[PDB]
Amino acid sequence: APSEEVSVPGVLAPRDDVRVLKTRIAKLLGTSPDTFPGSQPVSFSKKHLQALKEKNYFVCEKSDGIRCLLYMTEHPRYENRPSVYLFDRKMNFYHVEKIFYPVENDKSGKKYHVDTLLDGELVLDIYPGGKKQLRYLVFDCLACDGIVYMSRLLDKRLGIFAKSIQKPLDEYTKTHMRETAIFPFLTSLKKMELGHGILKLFNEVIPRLRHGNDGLIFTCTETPYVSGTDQSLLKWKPKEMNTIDFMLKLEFAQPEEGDIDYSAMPEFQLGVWEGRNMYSFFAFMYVDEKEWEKLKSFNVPLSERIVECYLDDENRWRFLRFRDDKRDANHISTVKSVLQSIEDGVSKEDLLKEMPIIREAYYNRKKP
Amino acid sequence: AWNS
Repeated sequence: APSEEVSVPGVLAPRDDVRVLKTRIAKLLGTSPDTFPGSQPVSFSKKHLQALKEKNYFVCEKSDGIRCLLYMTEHPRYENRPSVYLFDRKMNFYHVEKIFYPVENDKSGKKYHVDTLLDGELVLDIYPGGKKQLRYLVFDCLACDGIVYMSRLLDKRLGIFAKSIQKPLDEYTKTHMRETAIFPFLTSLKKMELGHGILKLFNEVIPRLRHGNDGLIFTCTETPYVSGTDQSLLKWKPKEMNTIDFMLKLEFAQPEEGDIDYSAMPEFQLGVWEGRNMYSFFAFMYVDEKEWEKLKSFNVPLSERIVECYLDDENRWRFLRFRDDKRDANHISTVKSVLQSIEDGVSKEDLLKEMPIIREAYYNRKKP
Repeated sequence: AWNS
């Protein structure tokens, strides 16, 4: 019976704290306090294949987890108290107690970072023995130690973070084992390849990951950091990632004579939630005999329940897992949106075929 | 037993 992660380590901060934080960040970056300063990517379409040939790009595995900005500052209440806050795109602030970030070449160990805004993702790695480890992967930096690098390019944005934050953290980590083992998570820089290193991610990086994955991310290294939707930031996903939740109904045809043989394969009808109580027939869920005997091996009710399905390479929906939590299937709007996402976007093949050209075009515009 |  297939069914079903990571969560923010901190605890929700009080309103009179998050308002002060919002104001402080707003004054630092020069944006609206309630407006999320982070960036959001766009769907990778065909027109981007040309884009990768006209600009320098960085590609990295798009891990699945919680995207949230990290903020090193002083506690809103107490005057001098080093504090770290994680906040998502919905502006929900979480105070991460029990964590610090060493300053470069700090003999005393009392120095701490302020006005430091990092852009990263929260993932959950699986180590040998089933032992889990929460991790924070940094892929950008909006501000560091009081300086706003949003006007700068990616190499400098990651460079300053590498020098003033990551390196002292590693230096501290390699000497202090037990101290590091108390951290709510391990902060590390995300492994990134060149825009044409796609293949390397497919055959080496991704299959050796310790956490989940859904597609790739292309980050332009020739563009400044942009709050909100970024045209240079591209999110690519193969067809199998676009999953839709349907209502499953097993239709056993009425036999010519005798009682219905349920051992025989029925029609797996998938329905979409339209109204509030009204569903509508959408498509069929393809199941072969091995998979059918597999379904009867669960010995659970199959009909009348939510299921998660994906489009295979043959453009037919296959069973993935049950959705015991979902009250209703995906609304017709969501279904339409996903169908549009599948209709658009570049295939893995047509994306790979363009790599040798992107590589040479990159080495061609290269600075001597 | 549904629409469409």
